[PDB]
Amino acid sequence: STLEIAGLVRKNLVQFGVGEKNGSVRWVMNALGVKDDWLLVPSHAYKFEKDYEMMEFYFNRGGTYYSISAGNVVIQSLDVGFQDVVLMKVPTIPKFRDITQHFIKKGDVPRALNRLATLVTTVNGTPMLISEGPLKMEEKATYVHKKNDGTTVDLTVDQAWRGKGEGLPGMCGGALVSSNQSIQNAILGIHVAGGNSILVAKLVTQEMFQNI
Amino acid sequence: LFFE
Ligand SMILES: *C[C@H](NC(=O)OCc1ccccc1)C(=O)O
Repeated sequence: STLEIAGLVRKNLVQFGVGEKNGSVRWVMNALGVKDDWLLVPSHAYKFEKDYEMMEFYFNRGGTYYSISAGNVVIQSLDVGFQDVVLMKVPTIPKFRDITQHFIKKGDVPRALNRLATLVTTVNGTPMLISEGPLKMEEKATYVHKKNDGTTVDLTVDQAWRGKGEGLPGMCGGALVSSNQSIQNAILGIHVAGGNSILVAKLVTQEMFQNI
Repeated sequence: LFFE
């Protein structure tokens, strides 16, 4: 069911924060553990601020904190070109339950279209289920990212789900879950943007985990 | 649409 997939997502969601060495932590969004020490996380969380690799990355797992130099995480793209969401290996994180088999297969994408879905996410660790209207797939989606200084940049990815719904800051990194029980309520991808009552999630397929 |  949607609710049981949601529980599996919920257990693998951690809070992702960034800070300077010896500095305060800025808690930014969610990251989703997928298997072993690998997580999915929107790279817009860190990649557009100055000297990211000298920052410390922080992972909050139910009030137990793990930190690591940004230079010591291994970042792996999901596909060719910019897709925002990346895979990130964090050697210091406890092993996650493998949920990769709960992600949609590329060939089953048509089965999630025109049906409801649920965004399973948090705002700074408080779990929320957000209803999304019948899904569409945008071959190219564009959204505006506001950096820490206040200035904004425009970002564009391949293959993003679009659904009617109400999002809040900090919900990025949560998982979109199909209402379609005939594909076992597959995880469709990762929430990256919201606004004007529309929610956008990058498609993440099972096949993408073949990139380790 | 905004980063959220
Ligand atoms: C949610 C996970 N499910 C899973 O990996 O199932 C794979 C499967 C299940 C039944 C028949 C064939 C394959 C889990 O934690 O097990």
